[PDB]
Amino acid sequence: MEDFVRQCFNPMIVELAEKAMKEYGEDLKIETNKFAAICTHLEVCFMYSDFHFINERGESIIVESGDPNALLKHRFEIIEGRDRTMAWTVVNSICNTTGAEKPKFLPDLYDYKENRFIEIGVTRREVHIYYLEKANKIKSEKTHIHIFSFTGEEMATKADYTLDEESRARIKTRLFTIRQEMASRGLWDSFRQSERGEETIEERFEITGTMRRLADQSLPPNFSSLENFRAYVDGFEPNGYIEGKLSQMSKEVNARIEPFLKTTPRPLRLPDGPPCSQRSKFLLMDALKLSIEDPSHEGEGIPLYDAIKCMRTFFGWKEPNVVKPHEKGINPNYLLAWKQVLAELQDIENEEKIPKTKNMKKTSQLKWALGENMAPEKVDFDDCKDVSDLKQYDSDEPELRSLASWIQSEFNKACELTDSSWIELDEIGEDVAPIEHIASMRRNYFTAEVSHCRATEYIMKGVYINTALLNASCAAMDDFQLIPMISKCRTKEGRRKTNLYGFIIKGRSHLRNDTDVVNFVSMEFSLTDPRLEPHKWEKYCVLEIGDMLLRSAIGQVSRPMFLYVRTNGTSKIKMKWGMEMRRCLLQSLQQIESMIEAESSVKEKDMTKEFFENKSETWPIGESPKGVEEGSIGKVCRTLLAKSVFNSLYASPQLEGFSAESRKLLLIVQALRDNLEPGTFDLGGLYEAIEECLINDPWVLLNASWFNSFLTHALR
Amino acid sequence: MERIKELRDLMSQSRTREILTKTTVDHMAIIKKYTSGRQEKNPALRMKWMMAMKYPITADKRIMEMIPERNEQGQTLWSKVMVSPLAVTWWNRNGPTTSAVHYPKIYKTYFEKVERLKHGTFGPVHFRNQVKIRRRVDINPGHADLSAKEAQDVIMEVVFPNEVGARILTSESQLTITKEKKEELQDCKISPLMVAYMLERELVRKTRFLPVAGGTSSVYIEVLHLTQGTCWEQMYTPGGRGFLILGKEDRRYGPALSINELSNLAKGEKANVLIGQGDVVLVMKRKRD
Amino acid sequence: MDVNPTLLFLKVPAQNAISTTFPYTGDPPYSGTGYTMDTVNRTHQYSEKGRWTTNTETGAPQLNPIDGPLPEDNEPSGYAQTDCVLEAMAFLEESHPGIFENSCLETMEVVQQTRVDKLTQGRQTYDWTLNRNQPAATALANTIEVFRSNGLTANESGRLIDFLKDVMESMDKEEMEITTKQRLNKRSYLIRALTLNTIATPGMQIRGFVYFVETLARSICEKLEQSGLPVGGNEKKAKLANVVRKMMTNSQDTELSFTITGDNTKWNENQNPRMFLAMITYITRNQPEWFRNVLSIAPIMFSNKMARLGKGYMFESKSMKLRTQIPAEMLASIDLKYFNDSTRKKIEKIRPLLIDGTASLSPGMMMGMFNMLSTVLGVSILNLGQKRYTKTTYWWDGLQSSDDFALIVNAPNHEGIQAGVDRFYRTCKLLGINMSKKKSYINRTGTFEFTSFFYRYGFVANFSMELPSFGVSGINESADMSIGVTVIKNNMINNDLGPATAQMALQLFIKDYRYTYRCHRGDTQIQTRRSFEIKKLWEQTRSKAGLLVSDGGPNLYNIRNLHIPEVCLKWELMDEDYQGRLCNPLNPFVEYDAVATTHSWIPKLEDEQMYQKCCNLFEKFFPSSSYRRPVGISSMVEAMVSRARIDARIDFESGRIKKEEFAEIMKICSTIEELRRQ
Amino acid sequence: SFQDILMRMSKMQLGSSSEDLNGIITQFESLKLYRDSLGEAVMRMGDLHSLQNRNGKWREQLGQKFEEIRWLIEEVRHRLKITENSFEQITFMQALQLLLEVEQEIRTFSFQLI
Repeated sequence: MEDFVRQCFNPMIVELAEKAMKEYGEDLKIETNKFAAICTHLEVCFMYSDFHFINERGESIIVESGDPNALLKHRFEIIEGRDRTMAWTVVNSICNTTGAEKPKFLPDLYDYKENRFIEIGVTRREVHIYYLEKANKIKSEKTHIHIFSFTGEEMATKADYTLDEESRARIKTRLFTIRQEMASRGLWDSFRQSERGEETIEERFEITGTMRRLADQSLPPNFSSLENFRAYVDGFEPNGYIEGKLSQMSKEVNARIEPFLKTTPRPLRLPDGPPCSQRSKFLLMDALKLSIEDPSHEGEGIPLYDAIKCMRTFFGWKEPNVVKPHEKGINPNYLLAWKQVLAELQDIENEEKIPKTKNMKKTSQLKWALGENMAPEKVDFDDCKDVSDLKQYDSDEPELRSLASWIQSEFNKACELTDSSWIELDEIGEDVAPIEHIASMRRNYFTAEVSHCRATEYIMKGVYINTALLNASCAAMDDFQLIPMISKCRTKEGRRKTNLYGFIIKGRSHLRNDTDVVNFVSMEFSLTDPRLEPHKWEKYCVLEIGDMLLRSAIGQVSRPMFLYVRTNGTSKIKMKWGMEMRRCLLQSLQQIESMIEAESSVKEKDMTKEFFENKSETWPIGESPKGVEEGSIGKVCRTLLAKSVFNSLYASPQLEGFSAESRKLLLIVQALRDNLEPGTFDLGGLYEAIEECLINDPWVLLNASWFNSFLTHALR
Repeated sequence: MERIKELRDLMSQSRTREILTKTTVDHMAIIKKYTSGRQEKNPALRMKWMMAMKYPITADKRIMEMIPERNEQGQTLWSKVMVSPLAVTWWNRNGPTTSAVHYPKIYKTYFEKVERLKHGTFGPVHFRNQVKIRRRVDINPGHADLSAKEAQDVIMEVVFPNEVGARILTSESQLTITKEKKEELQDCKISPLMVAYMLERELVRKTRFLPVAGGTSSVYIEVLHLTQGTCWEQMYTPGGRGFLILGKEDRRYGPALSINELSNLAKGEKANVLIGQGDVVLVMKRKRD
Repeated sequence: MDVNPTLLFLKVPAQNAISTTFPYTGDPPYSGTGYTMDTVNRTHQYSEKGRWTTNTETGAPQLNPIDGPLPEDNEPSGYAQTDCVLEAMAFLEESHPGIFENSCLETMEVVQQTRVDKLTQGRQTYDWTLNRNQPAATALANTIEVFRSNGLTANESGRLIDFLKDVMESMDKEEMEITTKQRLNKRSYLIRALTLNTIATPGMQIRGFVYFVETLARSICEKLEQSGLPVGGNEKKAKLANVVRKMMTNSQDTELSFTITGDNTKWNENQNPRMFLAMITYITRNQPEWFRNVLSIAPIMFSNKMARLGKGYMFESKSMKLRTQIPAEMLASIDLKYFNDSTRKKIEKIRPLLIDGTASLSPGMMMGMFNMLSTVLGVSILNLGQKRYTKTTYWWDGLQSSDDFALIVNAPNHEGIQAGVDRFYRTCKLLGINMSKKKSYINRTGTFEFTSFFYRYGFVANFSMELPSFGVSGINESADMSIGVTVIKNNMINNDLGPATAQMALQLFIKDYRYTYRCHRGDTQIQTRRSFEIKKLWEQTRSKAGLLVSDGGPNLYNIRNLHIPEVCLKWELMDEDYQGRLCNPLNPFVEYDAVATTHSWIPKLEDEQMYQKCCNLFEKFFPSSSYRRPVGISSMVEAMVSRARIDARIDFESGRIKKEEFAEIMKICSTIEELRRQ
Repeated sequence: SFQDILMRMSKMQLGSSSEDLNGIITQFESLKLYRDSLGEAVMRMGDLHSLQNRNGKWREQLGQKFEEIRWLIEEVRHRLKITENSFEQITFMQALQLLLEVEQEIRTFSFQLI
């Protein structure tokens, strides 16, 4: 508000208002609205008396501009812009000279043409309202009352104005402009500041019943009311209370730094129990592909026809048999569902019009497999109270499982190169700046070392499967739709290729929220005998569906071909999480580039040609029974991508906490390795926080073993 | 007729009549912020789904006369108005053609960046551990001769001439920038709102705090993703009328006027005009001065 | 071999490759009443030795541990001492003279000149009219409606302080009528005003006082160098460098310097709003009583806050196959046989505090709300470390925030470091700050961490920002191209996005844009519904580098030109024909910079949209309203009617409009006037 | 494929004392050489310069390699059962899968030749 009243008014009026407040005893920084009101009143008073003069004879003139002619009276007296005592003396002098009557209250100006005093009032509210009290306060003491408004209104005694149209119009225009500017700046809160006639209130905010009573119960003890607390706080000096309280405090409250030495850490304690089992949405290293070299003709197309063409390339189907039962469900339903899928795919090739989507018949097999069997109904508690078994939904601690070797082999496979491409990124503008060249070098090397990677296959597989699931759930909210698992890649010699991994049968996907589960049955081809690691396949029913003729230089071998069938469930947040799996490439590139930048900041040079193009350099990226194994930069990039993909793929709340705590442990270890004399305050508590989230997850339990190996090798 | 009918329909009720008969024009920005909220749960997926189907876009009825109902290959472009992106491509392909002579004047701010980057010189890139200083840099360098308020008045005199307001309608002298901008944008058809936004970007200065290690000329702040990074610095050199208010509306002085009918009123006579975005005021050409 | 990525740290220091220890890029795909009960129990158990009093208004038990027994063990304790807090605040004032007066003076202007609409700008807020989490604007509109239904309308002036005056005056009303007609007595209205929902949102009646308190605390923190909260980006790394430079200027290099990479997780539960009230009372000394009052309301309401237990529990049967949901509102008398033995203990130990479906929570705070004020409280301790206060050979300084804290202690020897750390910890315990001696470690200065900023020998790595989504924003195909590049450029400028990472993010964004809008380049063979038109356009254009990506043109965007709109980037290469066709103002289809072209198309409380209709009508009458906020003393209806009359008269006299139109419009104006007069 | 398992087993033997692992590695190398020789023989094919030069000899080799492979898979299965290390478990599982594939392949080739 101060900026407005200082920028909108000339320095003379600002100084006069400052003197007026000094005489009245107020602070302009605090009472901004009073300052603005005083400045407006003074400015209007000055505009009232300007260019107006008394002619030598009984006449008045409005000659403007410089008038050195003299001999003309000013026609008015300035009384507002003067001290109280000086203003009173001037008023008395002019009254005696003209024999007028001294007003009961101080006047504002004195008209010379007509020998009467005049009082100007600039109101921010209704003009007639303001005039009412202005006249009530000023009784008799005949004095003209002229009132302006911030809206262009106006009112004068007996409607007898004492100015020409052009000057009152100028005053009204100035007030209108000031009001418009205050409105534009949001400073038009002085509308209510005029709570009394010719007065500017502070801004009243009060605490009364139900807030004074609530304010007398929300303050430290030994204090009766908020006013007493305010009085105590107002009078308070640092007498040394902290020192006395620390003196009185018990010495048992301390932060003793226990040194963190090379021999203090201990390996993390992993759970012991039945081995952990696979939990991914789709098979990762056991997935088998039925591939067709799509004759170019790129453009997506209809996935169902691609799946049918992939199916038609395989001869070797046999009578399905259950080689590994699920041990928790009706096993014959699984192979019956597989047989139904085969039968429906065959029927599709005998219809008048080829569907673009297939809605499966709701058979009892698929009504049980997809959990369509009536789930517990939503009764009211007041009617089901007497059931004798009513506990809470969870009512159980998680089962403890021990790390198995299958997850490590899965990760080892996720870091390997494939024969296909799995990613084709678009072009960008040609590099023109040296930093652009450096960035392009980094990105091109990373992409070259990563495009033909298994983790990229997993990324594309998840993206495609989750996209199909989301589309089917949105457009088939009541049908048991069949959703092929399809991906597309580019062989070494071009030749785009479409791969079929299996099928998904979706359930009744009436998903209102983002956390509602849609159930489905996933049936994926594989060549892996389930009887080698049965514990891994604890959630699957594995059938033996066919025989696949693989090629060897010597001849054609005949391996068995199994189908891994399991009932799973996913919500829309999980579908979106899967669809957004291409960000794993971004995360891995961010990590590699962050390492390059960190090492470039040291040595004050671009450390990009020493990561790539330096075949001599290697990073420790594995462990063998002899010791720590090294690898090239490409293998490091692939390993980081695989780690990111698995994090996005085995996401769990036990991984987020484990990473956070193991990060602190790793930072302590690094501080030890840097000879920085690290120290902890409660290392046992940190270890407990790390281990409280090692329960059953395979990925987290493997990360814990990785950390144990790192601890073993680093502090050596 | 349409907007007045809608106003009458809105005041037919009582709650929406009280919202209109009480809230002054000043308290409109406050009322305009009472939206509902959370109308975009997943905009990317919705956009993809809408593009999957045909006729995702909406257009004016005039489409039916300009773009043929069917493509050269037989693909339908529009239908009963709903339109397909094939129609957008068709318009960009062989639609009506006009003269793009006003674009380099309305979007001059964007075409100055292109000419500064095109002729810029690139030096070597130095990798070090420099420290960034939090300076107060100018994102948009405003006109030297115009402040923020003077630039807003230039905009409201060039884009919305009939809603200027009292300050812009009683000021004695009109800036030359306004005259040249009016002359340049005389036959512009881009859009009033877009013209105003681009003029604000060109004229109004904008300042903010950035951690910049180097120049702050506001020609080095546009290229900052490019010049400086986490541990490197890229050396770069960019290329290169008077009225007086008398009071409220008076019925004795005839009907109200716009701010474009004041140019023919008279010299020294009274008339009531609609200024700003609201109240009608009685004014007169300044007889004096 | 067996691939073990962690072994990568055997060669690359931890800080350099610490980006590999953050698993996710974005919110994970996973996420209660049990947790809320646990939080309440922990809050009341960390301060169990305080006084117990029954509120005379809310009729709830309340725990007052302030000035309670001094702790005698290294366990979280909420027994903050009032004298110690006031002394710390006074010493903070002494170290920075004029800080509180200047901050209060700055805040008075914001208090006086803040509009009610500012209260709509945030996240979902508990709505007491519907007892549900609703958007901020919807909650404010509902609160205004239910306030007007009763004789409470002063918010009809566009001032947040007036809305808060209405809020305070509403608590004196002996009844509150909610029409949708429910009737809430005084106590049930109070219990809902002072209610916090569920990581916890306050009602619409606590959220303006909180805003004023946060403004004051932000003003104070701006002047405190230790406070690293208000800043963000590459100027926090400046703070991390400046603190180390100040502390590591050892003359004679005979002063050991040790950095505590501090952590204080779950330190809000020991924040008692009475301490915040004392802080505000001291901060606002010698200030107008109205300012003191308005700033002394948020702590007052937080001292009597109530916590909703949430949705509730849910049982299940196997002999009947039935699921039953049980709201927490009735979770006060239900027989305990139904509950597990852990939830059983929780309910048993929380029952004394439950009233009217909510649990009384006097001690402790919740996430958010008082972040800046707590930063000020921590900076008080960090400022008490100067040698003029710790009158000993040791001293300390550091950085504070609402999430993490980092300390640096300089002392002549190891015993001095230990003494300084003990004094810091004990002072923190005195003022109610409970350092977590479980996630905090100490090591020689030169390497540490603060709010995911890792400082190592002068190099700071920032990992506090999630990598943003790099897909289409789904407005249209002209706004998305500008928004993606603007997002990438802003991440490069602020969130330390790498050059190569930025380029590959741009590549992925272009891929997503092309696959969403089906605008694959014109020389490809991707067969799509939009392929024929784009491939025909690609064959008639002689300069194929001027075509927009939306028209199957090349991608000319790189790091150096992310700040240039595409239309202006390609303008010099566009064909004169295609320029005219694309940028044709008479086309049927119509923070980010975007030229308007044919690609800027548009795709397919009794009245929630009543406020959004009058504004649109005004925009129709006065287009400038869409650009500049309107100004005027007349009502909306008067301005609209005048616009209609002066726009119809001129059209009639100009020939554009007929005469019957004139008569009908000027009569509709008359009826609109008559409706107004009612 | 043999290269991976052979390298893993070399790591095993160098990281501990396991002579039975040495014998298994020797038999794996012998089987790899036998498969290479059998592919070479297949290269000796329909072209009748004297096709089936060593019918009897291929017969003794096939028989004794059948017994050798049966022993190899049985011992690998036993080792996988006993072993509790992760590296050893993975290496033995891969070896077992490869052994089954190769044994069935040699059976099929014997069927074809006869």
